Amino acid sequence: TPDIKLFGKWSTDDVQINDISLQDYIAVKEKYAKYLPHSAGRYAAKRFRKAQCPIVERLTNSMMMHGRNNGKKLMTVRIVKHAFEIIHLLTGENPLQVLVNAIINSGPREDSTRIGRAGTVRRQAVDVSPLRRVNQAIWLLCTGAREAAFRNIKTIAECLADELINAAKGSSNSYAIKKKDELERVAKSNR
Amino acid sequence: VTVKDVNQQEFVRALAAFLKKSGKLKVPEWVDTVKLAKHKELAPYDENWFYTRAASTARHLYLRGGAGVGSMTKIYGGRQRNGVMPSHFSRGSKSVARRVLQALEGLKMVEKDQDWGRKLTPQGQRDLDRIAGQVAAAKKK
Amino acid sequence: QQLYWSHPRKFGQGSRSCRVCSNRHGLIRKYGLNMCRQCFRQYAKDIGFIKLD
Amino acid sequence: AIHRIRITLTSRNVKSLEKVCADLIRGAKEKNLKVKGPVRMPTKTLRITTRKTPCGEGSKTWDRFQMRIHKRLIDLHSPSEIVKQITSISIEPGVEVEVTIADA
Amino acid sequence: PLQSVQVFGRKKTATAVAHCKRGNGLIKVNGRPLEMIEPRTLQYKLLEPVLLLGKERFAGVDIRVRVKGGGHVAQIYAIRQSISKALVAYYQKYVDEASKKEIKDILIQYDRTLLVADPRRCESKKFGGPGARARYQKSYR
Amino acid sequence: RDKLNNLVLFDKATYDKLCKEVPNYKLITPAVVSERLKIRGSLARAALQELLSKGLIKLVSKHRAQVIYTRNTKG
Amino acid sequence: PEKFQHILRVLNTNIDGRRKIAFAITAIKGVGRRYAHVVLRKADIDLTKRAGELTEDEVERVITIMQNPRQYKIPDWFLNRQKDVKDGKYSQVLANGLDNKLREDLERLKKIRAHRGLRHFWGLRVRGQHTKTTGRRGRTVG
RNA sequence: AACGAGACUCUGGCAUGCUAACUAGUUACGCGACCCCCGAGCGGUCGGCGUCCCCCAACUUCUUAGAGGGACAAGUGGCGUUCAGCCACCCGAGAUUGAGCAAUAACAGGUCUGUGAUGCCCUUAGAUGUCGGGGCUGCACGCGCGCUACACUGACUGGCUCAGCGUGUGCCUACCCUACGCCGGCAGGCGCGGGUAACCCGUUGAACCCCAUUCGUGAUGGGGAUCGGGGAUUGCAAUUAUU
Repeated sequence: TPDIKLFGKWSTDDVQINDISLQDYIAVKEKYAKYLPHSAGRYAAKRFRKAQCPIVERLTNSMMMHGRNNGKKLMTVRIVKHAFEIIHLLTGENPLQVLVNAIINSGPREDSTRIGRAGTVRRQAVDVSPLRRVNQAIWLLCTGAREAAFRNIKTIAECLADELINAAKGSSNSYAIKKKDELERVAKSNR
Repeated sequence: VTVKDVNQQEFVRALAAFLKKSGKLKVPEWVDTVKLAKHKELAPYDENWFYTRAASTARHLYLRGGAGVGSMTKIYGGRQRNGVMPSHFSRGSKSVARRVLQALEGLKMVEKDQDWGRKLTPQGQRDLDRIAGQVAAAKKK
Repeated sequence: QQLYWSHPRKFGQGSRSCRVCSNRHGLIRKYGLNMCRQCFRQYAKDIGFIKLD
Repeated sequence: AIHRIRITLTSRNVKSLEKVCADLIRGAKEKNLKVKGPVRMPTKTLRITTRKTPCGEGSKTWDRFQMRIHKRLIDLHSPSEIVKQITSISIEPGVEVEVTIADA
Repeated sequence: PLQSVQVFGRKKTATAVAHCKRGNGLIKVNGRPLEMIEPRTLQYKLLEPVLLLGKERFAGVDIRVRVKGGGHVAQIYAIRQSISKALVAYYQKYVDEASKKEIKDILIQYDRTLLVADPRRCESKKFGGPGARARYQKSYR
Repeated sequence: RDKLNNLVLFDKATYDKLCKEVPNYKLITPAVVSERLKIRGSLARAALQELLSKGLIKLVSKHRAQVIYTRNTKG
Repeated sequence: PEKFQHILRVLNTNIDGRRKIAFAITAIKGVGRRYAHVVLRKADIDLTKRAGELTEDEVERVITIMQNPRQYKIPDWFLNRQKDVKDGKYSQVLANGLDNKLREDLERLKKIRAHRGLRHFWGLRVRGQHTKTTGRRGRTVG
C-alpha cells in the first residue's frame, strides 16, 4: 500500500471481479502485482498451483505459439507493453479492468463431450470448472489476434489490443465472443 | 567519466561523429564495392561505415587488453544463412579491419604494444574519456 | 618387384588397418587407437575402459 | 643445492593414487622440507560411444564407456638427492611418478 | 573492523559473487551502473529489490558484483539474487538479528527465489531421439 | 493472396485529410493511415513524421516495429 | 507531392516508378540488387526515394555508368563475365544480349559435343545431381 | 529357501564445516604509472574505472577434489484392521533428478562381408589371391528418414551483449591445434611464435535474443531451386561439375 507496485504505469487496485464464481481464480491484486510478467514460476508439480500466478503472466505465456515463437518470451513482453498502452488511450479505462471483463465475458458456461452408446455418436452436455473457464477464455481471445496479423499491414500489438476492447464489451464483434456462443448453442441442443 | 558509466550504443555513434568532424582517418579506396563481412548478402546502408567501425574498434580496446586482427574479426562474425542447408557461424573480412586499426594507429590512438598485438595509446585513452563525459553532460545518464 | 606392383596409398582408407585382424572400416582412430569396432568391444574390459554410465 | 622440485603423480585409481601421495607428503614432512600439500587437478574424461550390434539390425543402441584419469602434484623445495631417496620408497601399486629438474 | 561479507547467486549455472562492503550508494555490477544493463527490457527486475525496500537499507553500503556463466536472462536472476542476499547477511553479522529479520520478511513475501537457488538444471540427451525426452518418428510398413 | 494497390505519392486530398484527422483521432499509426486513405505504409510512415514537426500530433511510444501517436492531450 | 511521372520504359524492360530506385532497376536482367546499390553510388544519387522521381538527365547518366563499369572504377571481379571465352575481355551483359550470349554457350558445347551439350539436349541435369528421385513430372506409371 | 524386484554403482540437487592451492582465485593495501574531474572538493587531497606493478602479504566465499555430514514417512494433523500404508501440512533441498547393471525359457530373428572363431562343400595357375580403366550417382514410377520454406511475432543493414561438453603435432609407414605481423574485396597466400596441454590456441568476447535504420501485404527484397561466366584450396589426378 505505501509501497504499492504498478506495472510501471498502471494501478492494480480499482480492479473488480464481477463474479463470485471466478474471484480467487483471477489473480491480480491480493499480492500478485509485479512490475513485469516474467518470473521463474511454478506452474506445475501440483494441480492447484496454476491459479496462484498472475493473469498478466499467464497472458504472456499463452501467446508464443506456432513453432517459431517458442523461446522468445522476451519479444512477447514487448507486445504486452504496447497492448495495454493502446487499450488505455483507446477507451480510457485502466487496461487491467479491460482484461478482467474480457475474461469474464468470454468464458463458456456449458460444453459438450462424447459418449459411446450403441456404436453411434451421442453427445452429452456438461458444465465446467472455474479453472476451466479461465484457461479457455485466455486461449480464445489470443487466437483472434494471432490469426489476424498473419498477412496484414497491422502489427500483432494493434490486433491484440483491438480484440480486448470488443471482448471487454458485450459487442459480439470478436473471435472470442463469437465462438463462446457457438459452444453454448451446441450445449442447448444435445442437452 | 569512464566509458562504462555511459550508454555504449550512444557512445560509438558520437565517437564516429568526432572523427568525421576533425578530418581524421585515412580511408581505403574500396568503399562502394565492399560487402563488409563474408556472411553479409549486401553492401552497407551507410557510406560512413569506415568511421562507424573505427568507433566500435576503439571502444573494445579500452575494455579488453587488445589483440590482433584475428580477434577483431571474431567479435564481428555472426550467423551465415546457407539457403537450403542449415546455418553456420563464420568470421567476416580481414582486410577491412586491418585498415581500420592501421588508420587509428596513423593518428596514434592505437599502437602495436607489448607482446605483439595492438593496444590503445595513453593519448587514445585520454580522448575516449574526454568525449565520454560529454555524452553524460549532454543528455543525462 | 619391377616398376609396377603398387600404387601410392598413404592417405584414405586403404593405408590404415587394425592390429587385431587387419580389417578396415568400422575402426576407432582416436587416442592413437587402431582397432576395429567389433573387436574393440571384446578387448574393452582389457585395460581400456569400463562401463559406468 | 636446494632446488624447487615438483613431483607430479598420475594414475587411474583414486584410492591407490591418494595413499601414495600421502606417503610422499609424509617423507617430506618427516625431514621438515616445507612441502606443499596436494593440488588436485581436474579429472579428465576419455569417452567412446559406439554401436552394441555387429552389423546393423534391430533397434539403435549405443554404449557410453568412460575412463577417468587423475592428476595431482606436490611441490617440494629441498636438495635433489634426498628427494630421489624419499621418492623411490614406499610405492607398491601401479601409479606413475615424474620428477622435475627445477621450477620457478 | 573491515566490514566485508560475500555472497553468491545461482540460476542454472551462473555465479554472481557480490561482496557487501561498508560505504554508501555506488552499487555496481561488472564495473558498470545497474541503471542500464543490456537487455534493458528486464530492467525493472534487477531494480526490483532496491525499489521495493527503499533506499534506506542501502544507506550505508557499496555492493559490487562480478559475474560469469549463463545466458542474458539467467545472469539477471543471478545478480538480483546475490545483491538481495548480500544485504541480509551484512545486517545479520555486524548490526543485529532484528535488523535483518524485517528485511528477510519483506523479500520472502514476494519470493521469486530471492533467498534460495533454483535446483533445476538440464537433463542429458540419451540416444534414439533428439533432446532429452523426444523420439524420432517410427514408421510401420 | 488478394490484389490491391496503394498510392506511393501524395495528392491534394491526402494532405488535406491529413490535417483534419488529427483532432478526431486518438490513435494514429501508419497502419491506420493505410486503411483510412489508400496509401502505402512507408509513405504513411513519413507522412506522420511531417505532422510531428508541426506539433499537431504527439509521440507516446516508439519501437523498431511500431510507432504510436496521440492527439493533443485535450481528451 | 511530386506527381510528375510514374511508370516509364528504359532499355528492354519496362520499369515502374512505384518502387524504390535500386529495387526497381533489378527487373532488368544481368542486374541484381547487389549490382545496383554500387552503380547508384558511383552515380552519386539518392537511393532513398522512388524511381519515378528521377529526371531524364539523371537516368541518362545511369546507363553510361552501368555499361562502362571498368571506366568508372567498378572492379573486374564484380562483373558478370571475366574473359567470356574467345572474346578476350571482361564484359558486363544486360537484358536481351544476355540471352543471346547464353544460347551461344549451349550451342558451343554441342558443337564440340562434350558431356555438357548432350545433357542439355536430352533435358537432364548438367551438374552432379541424382535424377532417380528428382524432377518427377511424371505420370505414366507401371 | 533361491533368482529377478529393491538393495548396489554412476550422475544431479544441499555445506562460508574439514583438507590446500604461482598449471586456481579473491581480498587487502603498498603502490608507482595511465586516465577523466569522473564523484565530495578545486584541477590539490580523498574516492571511483581497469592494466602493468604486486609481496618472503592475508585469505580460500567464488574455481578445483578428497574424506565426511544431510532425507528417515522423520515430525504434525487426518485416514486405514489402526496393521501394512495412504493424503494434506510444518521444518527444509521432500522421502520419486536421470542413467548403468538386469532372471528363467524362447526365436529355425540378424551377422560365414569383424574374427588367423569354425564344420562341410566349392575353386585353385587360362586363379575367386595383383596393376590400368569403368561402375556402386545410371531414370516413364512408387515408398521411408530428414533439411529449408511459404513472411511483418518477418527479412535486411548497422550498433550493443551473455556459455558449456571437448579436442590438439611428438601417433602407422608422417601427421596437429593455432596466436601474432604483412599482402589480397573474397576464397586465400606469406613471414614469425607458443602448446605433450587448470600452463598454449581460449577470460573459447557463439547463436537465437536485444536496440535503431530500410522494405509494405505485393509470388514482394518472401523462397533460392535451377543455371551461365570467373577466381581459390586439397590430391597423383576433381571430366558425371570434391569443397
